[PDB]
Amino acid sequence: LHSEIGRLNNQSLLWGPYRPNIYFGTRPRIGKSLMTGLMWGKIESYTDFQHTVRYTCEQNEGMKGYGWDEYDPRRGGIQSIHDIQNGLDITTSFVKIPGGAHGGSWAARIKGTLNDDAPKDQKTIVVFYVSQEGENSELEAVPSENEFGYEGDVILKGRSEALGNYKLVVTKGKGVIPQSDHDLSRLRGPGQTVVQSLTYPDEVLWQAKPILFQQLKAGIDWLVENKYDVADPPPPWQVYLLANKPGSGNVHIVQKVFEGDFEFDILFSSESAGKEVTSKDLEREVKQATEVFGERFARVFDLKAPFQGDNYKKFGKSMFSNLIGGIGYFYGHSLVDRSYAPEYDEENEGFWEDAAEARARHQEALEGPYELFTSIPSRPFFPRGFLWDEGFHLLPIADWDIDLALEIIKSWYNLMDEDGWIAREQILGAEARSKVPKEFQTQYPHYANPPTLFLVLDNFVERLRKLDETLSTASVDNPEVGLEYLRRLYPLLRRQFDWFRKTQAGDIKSYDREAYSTKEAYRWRGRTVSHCLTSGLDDYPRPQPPHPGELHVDLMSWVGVMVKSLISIGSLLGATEDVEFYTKVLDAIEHNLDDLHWSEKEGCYCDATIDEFEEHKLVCHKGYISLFPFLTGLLKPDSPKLGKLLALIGDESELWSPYGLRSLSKKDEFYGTAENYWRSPVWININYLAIVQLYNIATQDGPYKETARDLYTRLRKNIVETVYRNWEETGFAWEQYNPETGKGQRTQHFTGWTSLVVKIMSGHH
Ligand SMILES: Cc1cc(NCc2ccc(CN3C[C@H](O)[C@@H](O)[C@H](O)[C@H]3CO)cc2)cc(-c2cccnn2)c1
Ligand SMILES: Cc1cc(NCc2ccc(CN3C[C@H](O)[C@@H](O)[C@H](O)[C@H]3CO)cc2)cc(-c2cccnn2)c1
Repeated sequence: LHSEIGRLNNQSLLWGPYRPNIYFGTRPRIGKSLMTGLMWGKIESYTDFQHTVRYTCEQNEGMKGYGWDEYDPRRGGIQSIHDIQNGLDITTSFVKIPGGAHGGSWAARIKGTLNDDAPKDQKTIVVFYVSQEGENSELEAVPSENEFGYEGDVILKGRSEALGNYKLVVTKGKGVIPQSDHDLSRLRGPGQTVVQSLTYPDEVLWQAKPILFQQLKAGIDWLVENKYDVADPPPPWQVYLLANKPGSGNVHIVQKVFEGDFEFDILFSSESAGKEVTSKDLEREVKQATEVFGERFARVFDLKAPFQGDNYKKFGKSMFSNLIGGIGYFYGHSLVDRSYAPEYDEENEGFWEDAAEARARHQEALEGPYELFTSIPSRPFFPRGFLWDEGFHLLPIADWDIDLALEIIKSWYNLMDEDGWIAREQILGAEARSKVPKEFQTQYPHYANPPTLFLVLDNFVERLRKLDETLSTASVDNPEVGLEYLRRLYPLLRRQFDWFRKTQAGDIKSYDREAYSTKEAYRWRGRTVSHCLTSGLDDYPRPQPPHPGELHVDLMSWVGVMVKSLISIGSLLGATEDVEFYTKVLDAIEHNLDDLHWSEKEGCYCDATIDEFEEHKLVCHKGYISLFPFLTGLLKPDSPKLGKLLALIGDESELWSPYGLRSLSKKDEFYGTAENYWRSPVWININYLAIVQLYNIATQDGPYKETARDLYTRLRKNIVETVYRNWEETGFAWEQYNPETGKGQRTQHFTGWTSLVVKIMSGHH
């Protein structure tokens, strides 16, 4: 029954618009297979189309906004694109139709509506780009009846081992097709749909814009050779219309020119299924997906007071659909330094300089290939897997579809090497690499990231202990299934645990350091003078200078999260020897969090260094770091330490802004200094942990119950309303929010852990 749920999930999720780095495209969860992408741009001149054409996601003055209005990766969804430069409102509707042995069928409708500011006679070029990778696979455009291109539909017939036989149809569509009266129309036709069928080496098929432009430039070179010149030029849209040459190859370019509004369908028909997919099929499945998406949202994300209203419901659907809509499939090599240079052990003073010397040897090499199925922080800016981000992204996804979330956890944990290391940043394949400078690509096997994926496992464990509809919840509704999932992953969880304790260990025994445990102390590897990137709080102030004697209260707290998960999953698997080891490790962390990290003088937790005089010194910087034992659920509800953190959290002069908790206190010497990334702004991910723990205390007999209930109520309201106001004003989820103005700032389309707001609104933790 585990391998049967497996096959039905594999097949449910195979197809999707799993190219979030582009406005619209499709690929299956297979490295070397069939991919599609959409391009469009207005053409007003002989030189503008190269600047107007759209393919990879960006965010600038020329784009008002874009995102999924609805999405469920089992069924499909609807994307809205609002393009100022090209004067177009586009809708891309994608739908999956189960059937056959090959992951089923799909269809997509592309609809462009010129906005009021667009010239009514605007010429828009639309390209549907189709590529297929693999040694023993075939794809052929069926030639038209007409000389110069297609009056009707374009049919591609293809085959591969992975997909079997399939047809991909690009329909004629609705919309005026411009007609040239020029001489050139005798050789190129007056204007029609055209297809170029080409071949390139498999590994460059993803370079769709260069490949298209090489064919367009070749068309213009032919105009010059053949005496079409400035005395009497063809209209621009005809100069940029490829010569029809359908055939067989691994790249097929389908080009249309429309005057005014346009629409066309893409119909992918898996031959192993019954009858082929039609446009009437597309419209019915799109209608049904919407109904289902609507019914599930109302049950899964029942927004409670004061966000019961319809305005908060549209907001919630946008933040949720953009988060789950960001899901990509990535395949390729990553760039890893496998030297394990001894400079990486960082056991000297001034270690950052040594590690820089080791990096400057550039022993990093490509390895893999790897695959990853994951949601992402931002389509235009960070369209790839970030390890601790994915913990946050999967909390609302798991509500929607626990089986989906477990697939993504499996996918991430299938990347873990023999030592227990998953790279914090998954840049898979030359396409993923195109977006990232060489210097920033290299992953380092000593660099950790918070194990936030354990929090998703914690939520799945609570659910377990207490056919698209069915598949979504098969891993909870069938307890034998849930347990086998945990049985297979458990070894990898323990491996990661051991790897933290071997590679991210702090030094007690070597200094004047008294503490209940000689063992429990942690220090993030990878820290520079001004940064600690591996903690995830890039520029949060840490001991100066950095020092092999540093201890990091956030890292110890994360190891705490890990043991508590290992306890529950070990218990469930009767792993008695382990459950007794973890229990003794948890007890030592509880004691050592107090002994190495509690400041009675300051009333909070603090990181620690070693002095110019070789003794333990607390370095206190009041902010997120200071709260970490509380954020991570480690403190008993009667703890006086908790009571002092509740005071700091509520204190307007320190962390409490009208807009949420400040990353750093207004009192800290480093508030609003340097790049000011985690040195004052409000971050939704850390506020969400705060909101969850205030609720935990608020729904329990104890001395702080009422203080917690008040802070929970107000913080939930502040965070939700701040993100809601910015969404209403700008259309965007943002990375971070300004505690002075409430403005969203830095990275837009940040869905992204900012989408946690859906879960905050729905409460009932
Ligand atoms: C082309 C290029 C690449 C890179 N890569 C580095 C990078 C990657 C991702 C983030 C976002 N984010 C930061 C959070 O603190 C992390 O906790 C979080 O996990 C990650 C992921 O959501 C921040 C920096 C940065 C810039 C850039 C632009 C402007 C200024 N400085 N840098 C440009
Ligand atoms: C004031 C402000 C704005 C924003 N906007 C988000 C952002 C993200 C990354 C880029 C870079 N960009 C990314 C593209 O993926 C590339 O294709 C492109 O080549 C490069 C160009 O070098 C540009 C904007 C981010 C920060 C910030 C602050 C601290 C840390 N991280 N980010 C601050």
